[PDB]
Amino acid sequence: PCSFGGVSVITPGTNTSNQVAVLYQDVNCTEVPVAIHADQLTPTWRVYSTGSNVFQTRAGCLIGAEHVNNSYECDIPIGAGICASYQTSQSIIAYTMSLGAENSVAYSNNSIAIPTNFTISVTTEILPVSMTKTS
Amino acid sequence: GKIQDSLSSTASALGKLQDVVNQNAQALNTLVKQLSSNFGAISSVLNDILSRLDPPEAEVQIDRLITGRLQSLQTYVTQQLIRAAEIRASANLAATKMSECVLGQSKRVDFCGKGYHLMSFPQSAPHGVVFLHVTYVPAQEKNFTTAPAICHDGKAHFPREGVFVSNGTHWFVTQRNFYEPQIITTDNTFVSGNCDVVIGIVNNTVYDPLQPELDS
Amino acid sequence: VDCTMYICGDSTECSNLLLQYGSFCTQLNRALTGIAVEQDKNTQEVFAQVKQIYKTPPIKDFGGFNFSQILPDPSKPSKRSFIEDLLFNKVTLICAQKFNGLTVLPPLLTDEMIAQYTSALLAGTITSGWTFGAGAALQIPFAMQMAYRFNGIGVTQNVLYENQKLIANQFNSAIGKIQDSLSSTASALGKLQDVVNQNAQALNTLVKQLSSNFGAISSVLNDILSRLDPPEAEVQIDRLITGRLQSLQTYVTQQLIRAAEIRASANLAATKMSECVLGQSKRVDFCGKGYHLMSFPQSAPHGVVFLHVTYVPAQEKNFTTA
Ligand SMILES: *[C@@H]1O[C@H](CO[C@@H]2O[C@@H](C)[C@@H](O[C@@H]3O[C@H](CO)[C@H](O)[C@H](O)[C@H]3O[C@@H]3O[C@@H](C)[C@@H](O)[C@@H](O)[C@@H]3O)[C@@H](O)[C@@H]2O)[C@@H](O[C@@H]2O[C@H](CO)[C@@H](O[C@@H]3O[C@H](CO)[C@@H](O)[C@H](O)[C@@H]3O)[C@H](O)[C@H]2NC(C)=O)[C@H](O)[C@H]1NC(C)=O
Ligand SMILES: *[C@@H]1O[C@H](CO)[C@@H](O[C@@H]2O[C@H](CO)[C@@H](O[C@@H]3O[C@H](CO[C@H]4O[C@H](CO)[C@@H](O)[C@H](O)[C@@H]4O)[C@@H](O)[C@H](O[C@H]4O[C@H](CO)[C@@H](O)[C@H](O)[C@@H]4O)[C@@H]3O)[C@H](O)[C@H]2NC(C)=O)[C@H](O)[C@H]1NC(C)=O
Ligand SMILES: *[C@@H]1O[C@H](CO)[C@@H](O[C@@H]2O[C@H](CO)[C@@H](O[C@@H]3O[C@H](CO[C@H]4O[C@H](CO)[C@@H](O)[C@H](O)[C@@H]4O)[C@@H](O)[C@H](O[C@H]4O[C@H](CO)[C@@H](O)[C@H](O)[C@@H]4O)[C@@H]3O)[C@H](O)[C@H]2NC(C)=O)[C@H](O)[C@H]1NC(C)=O
Ligand SMILES: *[C@@H]1O[C@H](CO)[C@@H](O[C@@H]2O[C@H](CO)[C@@H](O[C@@H]3O[C@H](CO[C@H]4O[C@H](CO)[C@@H](O)[C@H](O)[C@@H]4O)[C@@H](O)[C@H](O[C@H]4O[C@H](CO)[C@@H](O)[C@H](O)[C@@H]4O)[C@@H]3O)[C@H](O)[C@H]2NC(C)=O)[C@H](O)[C@H]1NC(C)=O
Ligand SMILES: *[C@@H]1O[C@H](CO)[C@@H](O[C@@H]2O[C@H](CO)[C@@H](O[C@@H]3O[C@H](CO)[C@@H](O)[C@H](O)[C@@H]3O)[C@H](O)[C@H]2NC(C)=O)[C@H](O[C@@H]2O[C@@H](C)[C@@H](O)[C@@H](O)[C@@H]2O)[C@H]1NC(C)=O
Ligand SMILES: *[C@@H]1O[C@H](CO)[C@@H](O[C@@H]2O[C@H](CO)[C@@H](O[C@@H]3O[C@H](CO)[C@@H](O)[C@H](O)[C@@H]3O)[C@H](O)[C@H]2NC(C)=O)[C@H](O)[C@H]1NC(C)=O
Ligand SMILES: *[C@@H]1O[C@H](CO)[C@@H](O[C@@H]2O[C@H](CO)[C@@H](O[C@@H]3O[C@H](CO)[C@@H](O)[C@H](O)[C@@H]3O)[C@H](O)[C@H]2NC(C)=O)[C@H](O)[C@H]1NC(C)=O
Ligand SMILES: *[C@@H]1O[C@H](CO)[C@@H](O[C@@H]2O[C@H](CO)[C@@H](O[C@@H]3O[C@H](CO)[C@@H](O)[C@H](O)[C@@H]3O)[C@H](O)[C@H]2NC(C)=O)[C@H](O)[C@H]1NC(C)=O
Ligand SMILES: *[C@@H]1O[C@H](CO)[C@@H](O)[C@H](O)[C@H]1NC(C)=O
Ligand SMILES: *[C@@H]1O[C@H](CO)[C@@H](O)[C@H](O)[C@H]1NC(C)=O
Ligand SMILES: *[C@@H]1O[C@H](CO)[C@@H](O)[C@H](O)[C@H]1NC(C)=O
Repeated sequence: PCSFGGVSVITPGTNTSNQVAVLYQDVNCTEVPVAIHADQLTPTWRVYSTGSNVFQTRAGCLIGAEHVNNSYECDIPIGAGICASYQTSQSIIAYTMSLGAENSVAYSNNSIAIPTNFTISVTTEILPVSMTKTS
Repeated sequence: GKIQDSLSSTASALGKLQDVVNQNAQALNTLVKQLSSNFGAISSVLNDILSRLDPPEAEVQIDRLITGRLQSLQTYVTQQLIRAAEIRASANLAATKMSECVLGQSKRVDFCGKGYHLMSFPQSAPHGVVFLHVTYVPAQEKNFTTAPAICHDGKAHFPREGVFVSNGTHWFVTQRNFYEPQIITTDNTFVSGNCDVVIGIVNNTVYDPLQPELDS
Repeated sequence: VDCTMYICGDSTECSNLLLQYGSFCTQLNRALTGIAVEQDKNTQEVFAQVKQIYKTPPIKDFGGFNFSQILPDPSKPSKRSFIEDLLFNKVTLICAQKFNGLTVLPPLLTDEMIAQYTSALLAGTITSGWTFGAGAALQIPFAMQMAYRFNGIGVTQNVLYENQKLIANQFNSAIGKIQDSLSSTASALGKLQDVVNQNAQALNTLVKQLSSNFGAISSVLNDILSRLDPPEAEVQIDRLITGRLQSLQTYVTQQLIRAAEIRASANLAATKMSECVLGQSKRVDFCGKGYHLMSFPQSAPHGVVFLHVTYVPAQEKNFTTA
């Protein structure tokens, strides 16, 4: 099958900025320029149709996002263990989500950790109970 | 107080109820808007078909419109039934939480909030409930050397309730969830067999509380 | 599923005819997106339950208890335990449906991340018991942790301190037996295989439905267009669109029902993980048969496997009581 696939726009809150990234699902970055025909408004669409900041993910090809070797908590789920955020000059970056912070318990066969204080923690849990009874 | 802020500062705190309302509104809007589709007919207005065309073909036009509208209604009703089943499951979960978390103390882990659950408070909201779970959480932890048992006179002594800890040289017995060291005695410890089988046993002296009274 | 491409194959006339039916394609796309988001959320709740990524000590001396069959094996390219690797191997073409606008989408969390989460949970429970499941992780010897768990089920801790060797030997023997049973039994993972087969069969039926004439002269849009004039091609394409739309609606309804069932199953699995792996549950027959002691989590393709370790009386003697 020639190619085909979906096109998605990754954009943060409009209050933050307006720049966006374009993801073409399950397609190599080589065919992206011809996959959209480049017959659009001269800036913007052509800018997001190609450029230096092009990343090849298992979920597809991403354009308009800067690949960073760092790992942060997932903000915008891209897929295949990869996410995107707006962290920086602020721009759009793509990274691999980190499954929390590393830890190592000092386990020993003759040592036990006992609490010396305490805290009263109050948390909220919201649950729907019903809906509108439309007729 | 923080809870109040947690609702005022965060706009998406009530995301579940708002999402449910938005989904219902979108479904209703799509259902009402579906009436504007021709469904293959010349026009989507019954009056237009009746006036423009004679009964012969108006019959088939109305049949096509009826088929389209009936299909839309069936799809909407199926979606509503699925959503109602999901909401019934959610309501059953909420009722179970109210019965267990609010009307009593639940030993289930992570059920009524995070940590050692203490008490739940219910609050209402548009088509939803909010449980405020107050729980006990350890804050400061200190590590001490510990032993599984203690030998005093050739007999292994195990804590009645708690754990043996050592602040370096001395030895004490303290409750598991709080550091309250106590002098090891026969009242808070019990004997079970000799002290040549337990692995890791540590020698120490068990203070008998009867001796001071006998001496005096 | 691409509703437009699926119903109409690169046919401008077919797309124009379908445009008069309303916005069913948008409804189906929204339903599929919601199903995918629900699957991702279910996976997150089931697995993403611990923040800190705990790691086992370099030296594994737990008083005789052996956890090799459940701990990750760094020797293999994938950091997964022997049981996890066996589960992955024992479960087994979907990409062969990428011909009629049927995308498969990527899972949000890779198998590596799920394995890492399982390993972190195992390390936390082994080195800290249930303390890490309620607050700051507190270290404790495994022997004392098992003594605590025995005390939880109404048995004096002295029994463990007297028969630690026997208990460790029994635990290792049971781990070996369960590993052998999983290896030698191909029906152990019936649920996941059945779910995969159901999904594959549904997709196969959906794609095969495109070959049905649905009362039209032919099942190929191009053939109808070439062999008929617009006046008749219109009705033929309309009938084909109606049939394909009905098939798509049926498939989407079935997918929604399956997604609801899987969401219920995932909620149950998450509850079991919270109440068994992270702590001791007094509920009868919840975390396995017998007096529940503890549980070990493992990851399998689109599923979880709980190894419930429980205490069971073995020998009983008659006595006279008052
Ligand atoms: C526990 O008991 C049950 C119940 O049956 C038993 O039958 C006999 C053995 C009884 O023996 C008494 O034991 C008491 C202490 O445990 C008591 O202190 C006495 O020592 C003894 O009775 C006294 O002494 C004898 C010598 C005599 O003088 C009596 O007059 C005295 O009072 C007692 O344990 C108990 O009732 C066992 O399960 C089975 O229960 C059956 C009845 O429900 C019993 O009868 C039949 O046995 C035939 C044998 O072929 C079976 O085919 C049949 O189905 C039925 O079972 C069984 O004998 C008995 N045992 C078995 C193996 O079926 C149980 O085995 C026993 N032990 C344990 C570990 O539970
Ligand atoms: C591990 O934990 C143990 C137990 O707490 C520590 O050992 C004790 O440490 C405390 C504090 O350092 C000592 O407290 C002392 O008490 C003296 C009076 O106690 C009388 O009885 C003891 C026997 O139990 C006699 O040895 C002693 O001479 C007394 O007759 C005080 O005189 C000491 O100085 C000041 O404190 C007291 C507090 O009331 C004042 O009233 C005094 O007037 C004086 O000004 C001191 O406070 C205690 O004696 C130690 N032993 C015991 C058995 O409790 C270890 O030090 C600790 N180790 C580590 C590494 O942390
Ligand atoms: C905790 O549990 C683990 C796993 O159960 C132990 O690690 C080893 O586990 C295997 C299980 O039998 C054993 O080691 C393996 O033995 C295979 C043959 O069995 C004999 O081999 C040894 C050495 O020749 C004999 O002395 C002994 O009598 C065994 O009966 C070997 O073939 C293995 O080598 C490689 O090939 C096999 C082929 O099937 C693979 O399956 C293996 O994984 C391996 O890649 C292997 O040597 C033995 O019981 C355990 N120890 C060792 C050193 O192998 C841990 O020892 C145990 N305790 C801990 C971890 O503290
Ligand atoms: C509570 O229940 C537990 C078990 O659930 C009991 O512990 C078991 O006791 C039996 C009998 O004492 C053990 O079985 C015996 O083990 C002997 C040790 O052999 C070692 O090597 C073999 C090699 O295969 C291992 O399988 C075995 O586990 C040992 O590591 C064997 O030698 C025995 O076989 C022969 O024994 C005598 C000689 O001593 C012969 O005369 C016999 O004819 C027989 O052929 C026998 O197999 C069993 O291993 C124990 N369990 C465990 C986990 O070790 C407790 O005793 C019981 N407690 C009470 C109070 O009832
Ligand atoms: C009580 O627990 C504390 C920490 O929880 C022990 O101190 C040491 O803290 C370190 C903090 O992470 C532990 O990890 C270390 O991290 C550093 C990097 O920051 C590494 O370089 C190092 O190799 C460790 O991995 C460490 O395990 C922990 N214990 C150590 C270092 O021994 C504390 O230990 C006490 O202090 C140290 C300095 C030694 O003197 C210990 O003998 C001593 O017990 C723990 N104490 C007890 C009694 O358990
Ligand atoms: C266990 O934790 C509690 C708090 O979680 C400790 O009590 C708190 O201790 C802090 C530090 O002393 C107090 O803060 C102080 O407040 C005064 C004003 O009252 C201020 O002048 C100081 O500069 C300092 O900020 C705090 O008020 C107090 N209470 C609370 C509710 O926080 C307690 O001491 C701990 N116990 C042990 C044994 O460590
Ligand atoms: C916890 O782990 C420590 C090690 O991290 C264990 O310490 C070990 O204890 C054994 C038994 O006491 C020592 O065996 C040695 O045997 C020789 C010859 O019989 C004897 O002369 C020594 O005095 C000693 O007993 C072993 O050397 C020792 N290891 C280390 C590194 O010190 C400890 O037993 C474990 N269990 C507990 C409850 O602490
Ligand atoms: C805890 O206390 C007990 C008893 O007070 C200690 O037992 C002692 O163990 C030593 C050997 O480790 C024994 O020494 C040898 O005993 C044998 C058999 O009695 C004897 O034939 C030898 O000539 C030698 O004396 C000792 O007798 C035994 N009892 C006493 C009172 O010392 C135990 O060692 C202590 N544990 C620790 C960790 O210190
Ligand atoms: C963004 O800014 C506008 C106006 O300032 C307003 O909508 C709001 O304050 C901000 N947030 C959103 C979601 O619009
Ligand atoms: C297309 O991308 C895949 C990775 O998904 C890569 O293996 C392959 O070599 C690429 N092909 C071309 C022509 O770039
Ligand atoms: C990331 O690491 C690779 C090595 O695998 C390196 O080639 C690349 O330059 C690094 N990029 C950044 C932004 O650090």
